[PDB]
Amino acid sequence: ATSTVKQEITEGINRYLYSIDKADPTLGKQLFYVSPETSFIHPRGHERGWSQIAENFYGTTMGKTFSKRTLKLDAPPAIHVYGNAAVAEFDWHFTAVRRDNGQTQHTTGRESQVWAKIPNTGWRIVHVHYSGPAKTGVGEGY
Amino acid sequence: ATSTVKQEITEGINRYLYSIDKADPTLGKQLFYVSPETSFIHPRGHERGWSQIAENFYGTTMGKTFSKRTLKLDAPPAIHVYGNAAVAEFDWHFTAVRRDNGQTQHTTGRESQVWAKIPNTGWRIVHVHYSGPAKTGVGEGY
Repeated sequence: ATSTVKQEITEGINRYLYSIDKADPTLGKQLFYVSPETSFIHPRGHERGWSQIAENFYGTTMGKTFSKRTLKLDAPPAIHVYGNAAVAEFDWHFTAVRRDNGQTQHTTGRESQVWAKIPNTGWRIVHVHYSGPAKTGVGEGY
Repeated sequence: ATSTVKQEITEGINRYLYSIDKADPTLGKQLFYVSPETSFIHPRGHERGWSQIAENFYGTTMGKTFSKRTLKLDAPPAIHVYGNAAVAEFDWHFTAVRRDNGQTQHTTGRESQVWAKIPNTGWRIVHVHYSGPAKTGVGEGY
């Protein structure tokens, strides 16, 4: 059932994307594990627990900062299943219109998500870490 | 046994640190899962499989680039156990002397590691993602 797990996480990631585009935590709630242990590391900080993710990531970082958002994957995700946990990794790109100045901002990067099979709920995101694209200049990225 | 798992991962992370200081993949091999699925996302690229981690991360990024390295944690790690997988997150700092110009370079950032209990081997690292410190300026870190 590793392929059913993967089919599930793949399509779950597509739903995660829609949750971002809509900056909708009530939709993100259906994908993340609703708990204080669920965490989200990102370039602007570190969300500790679902509440922080809902409030400061979906609400502030995505929803107050931008009026339109489109988050897409560059290729389908790599998903490595280890029993009742799985690691998903992908490359993404992001186009958003800012509320502050109306300008379209475009970013890219890498993301990892840890999914765990939460009993009688199903597979949910227990952790995300996202960062920008690789930088290979002399002295950078250490 | 969640606390024994945590005691094990905590001390395993201390060993990971020593492996970095020594840029020693034969030591990192005892901590990472020796497989093509094991992956390492970092600011300079993406290692896919233990071989890439051994060669390009331990060998090149750590061992050819620097002549001395000290990687330390800012606080003990947060470890969230989900059955036979666990997510560890920590803040770190890094002091290295470069081979190219002899100068001491100092960096910091956040790291997440996914540990999985690998049958008859024990707990090993199945994935790492590390990034730099949070940036909260206007327009940055998206």
